[PDB]
Amino acid sequence: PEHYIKHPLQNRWALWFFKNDKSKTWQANLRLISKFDTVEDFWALYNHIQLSSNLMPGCDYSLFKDGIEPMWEDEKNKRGGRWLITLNKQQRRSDLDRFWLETLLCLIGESFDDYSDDVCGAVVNVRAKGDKIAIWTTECENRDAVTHIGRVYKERLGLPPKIVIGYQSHADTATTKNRFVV
Repeated sequence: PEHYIKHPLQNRWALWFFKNDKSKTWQANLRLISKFDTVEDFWALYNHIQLSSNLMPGCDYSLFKDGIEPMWEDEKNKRGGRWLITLNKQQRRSDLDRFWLETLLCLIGESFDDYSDDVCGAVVNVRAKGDKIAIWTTECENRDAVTHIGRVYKERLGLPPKIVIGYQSHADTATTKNRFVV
């Protein structure tokens, strides 16, 4: 069996792409690229697409559990929020791709113990003013789930204790105080 079976992931995941085009609404600029649910199909896709540091400014990638769209309006995001990593311009070269890859593996590897069910997906924003990576969770009030995801994420990224990252509710973003910090 092991000799020929692809390795199943715990979840099926959908990778999304967003391109800034002022001719269109934000939702119209969001498109599903493809879905995968094995280790082998994940690397097949990853090795096929541009590194985030090579995208034109204004684009996003999003990796979400199959059935969750990468938007606040989704039932599983409306009451949640995101752990936000704010990159400076120099970190596009030094950290963006490796942070984004680590985040991808954090999602597909289900790295948050028995809180990885609280994870919806992750988003990388390539921006002229400063790139962002975020993990999105489903309930901005599950203090225990959110804080655990945050501490595990900060350490899997390798961020030093001299860095503080914040958790922002989509409800506040969609109208920017942090509700949690680790």
